[PDB]
Parts: sequence; C-alpha cells; structure tokens
Amino acid sequence: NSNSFAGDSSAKQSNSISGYITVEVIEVLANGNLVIRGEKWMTLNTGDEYIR
Amino acid sequence: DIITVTLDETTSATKSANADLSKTNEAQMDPLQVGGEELQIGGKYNFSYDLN
Repeated sequence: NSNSFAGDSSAKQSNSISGYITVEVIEVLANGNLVIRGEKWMTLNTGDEYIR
Repeated sequence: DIITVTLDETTSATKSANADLSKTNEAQMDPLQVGGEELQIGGKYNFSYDLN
C-alpha cells in the first residue's frame, strides 16, 4: 500500500503611500478632537490625479 | 524705471500609474480505480475531471 496527501494555502497583502496632503478642520468635537477633510488635484501634462 | 530680470526657470513634472490582475486554475484527476476496475457513475461517467 501507499497513501499520500499534501495540501497548502497562502495569502499576502501589502500597501504603502508616501507624500504630503494639507487639509483643514471641518468640525471640533466635544473632547477637542478635530475632524479634518481635504483634497488635492494635480494635472501634470495630461490627466488629473487627486489625493483625498 | 529700468529693472533687469535674470531668466532662470526650470520646471519638471512626472507621473506614472500601472495595474495588474492575474488568476489561474489547474485541477486534474485521473479516473478512479477501485477493485481492479474503473469506477463508473451513471452509465458512462468516470471519476475524473480536468480544469485549466
């Protein structure tokens, strides 16, 4: 006789962003925390990119 | 009034973006043999498959 089994699984995920974005305060909370929001648009040659 | 301007301009802008998607499947099974004979389901179907 000869019986054999092998089973595996895998997964992987990563991301990164680098840059700057300047936003503004849109709301002040009860404890003093600041809700922020803003967008930034750049048209370099052709096509518009945005950061939000 | 006369004012002298030194022309010294240098602008440079680059942008890039790319995306990838890939998926593959490969499932294969030889016809099952039990008791020295090839098992049959229904009347003409084996225990085998092939996906790619």
